[PDB]
Amino acid sequence: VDSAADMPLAKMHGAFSTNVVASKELQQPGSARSTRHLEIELPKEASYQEGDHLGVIPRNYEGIVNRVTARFGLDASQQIRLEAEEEKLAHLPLAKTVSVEELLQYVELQDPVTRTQLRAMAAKTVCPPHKVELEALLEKQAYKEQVLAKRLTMLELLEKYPACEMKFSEFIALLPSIRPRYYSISSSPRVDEKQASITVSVVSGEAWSGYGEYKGIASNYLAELQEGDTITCFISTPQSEFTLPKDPETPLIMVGPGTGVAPFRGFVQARKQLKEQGQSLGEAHLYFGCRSPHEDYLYQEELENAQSEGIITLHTAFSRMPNQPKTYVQHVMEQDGKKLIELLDQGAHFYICGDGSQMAPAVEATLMKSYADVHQVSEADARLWLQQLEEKGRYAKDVWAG
Amino acid sequence: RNYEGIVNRVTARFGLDASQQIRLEAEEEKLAHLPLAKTVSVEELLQYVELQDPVTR
Amino acid sequence: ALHEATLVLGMMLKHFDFEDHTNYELDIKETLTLKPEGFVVKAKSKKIPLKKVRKKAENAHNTPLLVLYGSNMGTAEGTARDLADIAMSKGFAPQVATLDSHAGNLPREGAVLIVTASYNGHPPDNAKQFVDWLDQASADEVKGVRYSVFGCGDKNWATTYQKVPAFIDETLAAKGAENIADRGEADASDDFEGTYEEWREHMWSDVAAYFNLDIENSEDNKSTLSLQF
Amino acid sequence: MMVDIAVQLVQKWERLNADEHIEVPEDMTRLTLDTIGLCGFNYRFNSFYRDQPHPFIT
Amino acid sequence: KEMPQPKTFGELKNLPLLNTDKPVQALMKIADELGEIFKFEAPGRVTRYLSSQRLIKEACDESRFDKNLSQALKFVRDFFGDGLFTSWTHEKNWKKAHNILLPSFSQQAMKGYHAMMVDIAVQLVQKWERLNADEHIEVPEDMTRLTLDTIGLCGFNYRFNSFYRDQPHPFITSMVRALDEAMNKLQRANPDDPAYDENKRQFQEDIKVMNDLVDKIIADRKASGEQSDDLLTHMLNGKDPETGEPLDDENIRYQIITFLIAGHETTSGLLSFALYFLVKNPHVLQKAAEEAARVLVDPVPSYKQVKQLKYVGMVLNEALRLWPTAPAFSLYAKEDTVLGGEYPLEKGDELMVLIPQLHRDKTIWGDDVEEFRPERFENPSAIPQHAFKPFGNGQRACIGQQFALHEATLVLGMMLKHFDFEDHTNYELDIKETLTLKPEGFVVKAKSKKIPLKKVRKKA
Ligand SMILES: Cc1cc2nc3c(=O)[nH]c(=O)nc-3n(C[C@H](O)[C@H](O)[C@H](O)COP(=O)(O)OP(=O)(O)OC[C@H]3O[C@@H](n4cnc5c(N)ncnc54)[C@H](O)[C@@H]3O)c2cc1C
Ligand code: HEM
Ligand SMILES: Cc1cc2nc3c(=O)[nH]c(=O)nc-3n(C[C@H](O)[C@H](O)[C@H](O)COP(=O)(O)O)c2cc1C
Ligand SMILES: COc1ccc2nc(SCc3ncc(C)c(OC)c3C)[nH]c2c1
Ligand SMILES: COc1ccc2nc(SCc3ncc(C)c(OC)c3C)[nH]c2c1
Repeated sequence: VDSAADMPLAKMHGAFSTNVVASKELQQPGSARSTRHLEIELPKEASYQEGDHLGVIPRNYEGIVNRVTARFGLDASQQIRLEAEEEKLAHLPLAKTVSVEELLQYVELQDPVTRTQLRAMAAKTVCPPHKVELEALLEKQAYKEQVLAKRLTMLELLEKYPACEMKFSEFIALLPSIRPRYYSISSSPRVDEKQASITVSVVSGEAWSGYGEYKGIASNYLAELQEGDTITCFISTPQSEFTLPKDPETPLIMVGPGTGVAPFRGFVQARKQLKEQGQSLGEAHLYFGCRSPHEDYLYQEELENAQSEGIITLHTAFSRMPNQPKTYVQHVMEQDGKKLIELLDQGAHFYICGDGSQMAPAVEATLMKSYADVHQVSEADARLWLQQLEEKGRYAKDVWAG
Repeated sequence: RNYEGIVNRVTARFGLDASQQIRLEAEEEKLAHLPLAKTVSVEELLQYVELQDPVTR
Repeated sequence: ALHEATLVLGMMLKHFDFEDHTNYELDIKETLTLKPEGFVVKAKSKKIPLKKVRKKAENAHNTPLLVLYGSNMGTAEGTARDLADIAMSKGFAPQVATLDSHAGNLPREGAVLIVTASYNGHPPDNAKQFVDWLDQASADEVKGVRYSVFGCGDKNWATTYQKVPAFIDETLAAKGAENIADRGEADASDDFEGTYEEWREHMWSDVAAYFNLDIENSEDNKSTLSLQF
Repeated sequence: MMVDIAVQLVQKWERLNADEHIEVPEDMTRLTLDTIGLCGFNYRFNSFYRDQPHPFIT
Repeated sequence: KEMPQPKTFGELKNLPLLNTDKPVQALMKIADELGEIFKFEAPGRVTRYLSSQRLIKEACDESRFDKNLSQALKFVRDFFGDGLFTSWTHEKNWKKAHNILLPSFSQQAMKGYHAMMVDIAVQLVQKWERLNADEHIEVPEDMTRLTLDTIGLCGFNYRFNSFYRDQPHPFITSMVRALDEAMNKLQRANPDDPAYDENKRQFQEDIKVMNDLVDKIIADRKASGEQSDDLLTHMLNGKDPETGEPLDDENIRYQIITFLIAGHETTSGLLSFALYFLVKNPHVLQKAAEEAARVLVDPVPSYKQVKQLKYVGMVLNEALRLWPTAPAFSLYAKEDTVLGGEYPLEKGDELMVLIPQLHRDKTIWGDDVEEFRPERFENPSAIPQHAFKPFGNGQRACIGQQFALHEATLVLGMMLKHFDFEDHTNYELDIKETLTLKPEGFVVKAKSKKIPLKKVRKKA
């Protein structure tokens, strides 16, 4: 009954199949951007904790599947059968008949083009100047600057070179296996053990490669799901613990702008239940940042309510409010340095979630500088202080480049 | 092949989607020459059988 | 009797070739019942076919690949010698030795694969001279030396995970690196052959394109794909 | 159950080394006694685990 | 300090302490009595038995001590020659063979032995599946069938076909006789008394049976269209990167005998002790059986699946802790030196590491050292250096360690997946010594789990 393609990748992650119970937009009408909230049901066998991740096995969207079948002149529904004899991280159903469109849900279609991929294309190219160009891309410098820097794909090069005689079955076999995407669970199991939420910023823009419009695979897959759709996922627990202190009076500082708020929504929901069970709660500061309350102030109502019930103290920073300076969380943190550092001196835990490439480092630098200024010590002493804080388990990161 | 009209009458009667993948099993022989122990959509299962023979006892 | 005999003889005939190697002369033993006595044969399996791992390998012949190890219990040393064995298959002229025996004598030509463990944050006994030479001594710059580093570690060692390979890798670079292939790590506590495999395949290619890659080991992966129906 | 014993005979022979030989009626008796023992009586003489004939055969 | 010494017998000194069928167990009792170090003297000979990790960590310093041939090993060189096991570290043939044969135990080599290990393991599971109701299993006997066949097949493409034999294979009979004799020799005051003329004669005839089999393996291979990319391929074909030389014919023959014996006997012992401890520790058995079922989901185990059997691994290392099946190794002082700040040694002085006592050092392991608790090995990193040495030390450590463990883990995993075990005789541990250690008389019954089969149909 009822069974879906068991995917190797789904088996490797213990991903089970399950239903979407809610799916909705979090940004405001007329925002140029999208952030999604999805609620997912979990089977009896699965369970989770605050700071756990949802592993999502995504599907490739229609647009990009059609670009491939168009390039090869194939019908989506055309049944075919592969074979090699050779191993295959590309985790393809070999010696089975399977349509083109379903084969195309096993592979990554927009990873940068690899050197093996480029050689394969060069070898099937009967356009001499076009072969010279593909080979040019193999050189160390060109490969870094034109392939890796712009995320130029095999697919975009096949579209650029319609007389490259590569064939579908060689294409499919040269591609990497489809990878899971991780999302920070944004709910607490203390509210419903068998239901989990995620908070998904939708990747979208002009392709850095120059070939039209770019859409991030999992994020746009997730964005298009609706109540009653199924989804293949698993629970993943990160090596770096990202949980609330054992004692609910231990003070917390949380920094989580944008989708970085995600895991802190779980923290907030946990504290709220602990209160409802008579536990007393200490201070908890949430530094949240976004463009505008007219645009991307995710979970505003919930977070304002939480604050009203004494579950958190909320500090916002807005980058794009007319007639205000551009403000980021680290600017607010810096105003609050004295207080934040006293809290850490009394045993606070500090947490950062969200963007790991620019926001996290700048937040870290501001924390260390607040320390240095408050305790009149050097930057080296401030760095050692932070190192010790992390080694005590009191300085945790759930950040990503994505 | 069985035509769309008659395939839809079956999926409608059972409340099923054409594309719903499923897997059968028995242990017992089967002139009905069904792919058993394989996952296969409803609509394709329905191309293996006669849908308008008189009802048997 | 007939079902059994038919089944058995059928299987024997499917699975083997038979030889009457003694040119056996029928001698019929009587025990009221009858049976051949002394009848012997040899049976050559048809492996219903199996013969099948041998490489047309000619080895190590022919850019210079020096592989150095830092090892106390041989994990890193066997990995090193394995690499030198696959290099020979890829036409290189590989050389295997400990790390702290080429201390200062890094090859100014070809490439040098460096395979090493860590012990509580420290180099193995046969690698200490190398690292010390590397740490303080920097004067005798490491320019020209095109290398790559593979790390043997255990996640069970908290704060020291892969500290020596990391040290060597990044130190080698803050001294003039021709890092042709990004470092690789092995966690003994999980999937050491996965990572070792990832780093390796990526590795040969990095050095391939860079120059190499041509003294055996079909440039052709000679790997097929399937694409059947 | 016949297949069980027949697979035991094929395996013994698959597992001989080069130039080893097969004592035919001896091995056929291992197989036939075991086959009636197992099929008839759910009893295992285990004749392929013995280097001499089974005592019952002697 | 002056070191303790056990009871003496006039001019024979301690020699008669070895006039026993269980001399390692006797030595262990002496250690419990005398402590971390004792002197053992015979006419013309002295050695010092070490039992504490405190001293043994110093003995394991390769800059101060090298592998010695104990008396035991000197007697076994009579057939092991200058093979890897009985060669001195400074003999040219040691490093050459080490370098030539280490690649046979690489990860790729191990992967390539897997299929053949499975072949023999399936033969053992089948024998047991095919026993009748109430029949029993002679454990060390069957473990020897499996381990000898596994090294024969994986190492040499040679089939001993031990599961087609009702008695032990002839090679095993002469091996055991030869080891027994070497062991009995240890106590002999006058080894050239003509009373031992027959002993020597039986010894040579057993050496002959073992060498006749070696000759066959060599002949098969010369016939072997051979890629048989295995240990024998490396023996006949590999060159040492240092000297540039391959092994000569004489040494290869010693290697073959060495690997046939070292390559199975102690693995047989380990599996036997591991099954022993499981049946005596039903909660540990169940926890190991749970892992086997969970992990080994396919009809035959994969290589990656065997590597997944963590608890089974823990079980085996705990069996090796209590009863390391090669229970002693010997070292000599490379220069004058002081052990433990209290025991002066002169250059050439001999030490014996009494591995089962090391493995019972309460300062390392805690007070409960006699309990069988695989959980001790949950993080092997935690164990101090030189505390757990069932595979010897340094560059002279066991070459086949990974092979033995992979085989044992595979086999024990399969046994635990496929059967329930019963200690139906309530077996009392009795440890047979042949230099190596193994349970004697250990029997169990195995009830198949038909991994489930019992079928319906009707006789209605
Ligand atoms: C531990 C962890 C937790 C995470 N938690 C969250 C979370 O809670 N919520 C969340 O939204 N994400 C989270 N992420 C990121 C998330 O897993 C996905 O990486 C993200 O959704 C993008 O994947 P995707 O498949 O949609 O896009 P992909 O198809 O994988 O594309 C991603 C790549 O495209 C690049 N790219 C972006 N724009 C362009 C462009 N215009 N042209 C070309 N390339 C471009 C990106 O830089 C990135 O390299 C987390 C990641 C990690 C590692
Ligand atoms: C549990 C099983 C094993 C145990 C407990 C064991 C134990 C040992 C010990 C203690 C030594 C060092 C001896 C000394 O210092 O005198 C040793 C060496 C040796 N072992 Fe093992 N061993 C086992 C399995 C094997 C296997 C399977 C092989 C072959 C595949 C093998 C081959 C050898 C060899 C050849 C040496 C000598 C190595 C050298 O000095 O170069 N062992 N073994
Ligand atoms: C005493 C000891 C200390 C170790 N310390 C570390 C360490 O600091 N960092 C690490 O990554 N692994 C550590 N390891 C794991 C080893 O590096 C791992 O076993 C390595 O694979 C052993 O390689 P080798 O046999 O070549 O010496 C340690 C292992 C031991 C036994
Ligand atoms: C001179 O008298 C003789 C001699 C030989 C004989 N051989 C036979 S054949 C007799 C016979 N038949 C069938 C079966 C199944 C059987 O079971 C072992 C036996 C003994 N009768 C003889 C009579
Ligand atoms: C008193 O002298 C003794 C007694 C027993 C002993 N047992 C040993 S254990 C020696 C040993 N180790 C490892 C292997 C692989 C091996 O191969 C069969 C042997 C014989 N040495 C001893 C010395």
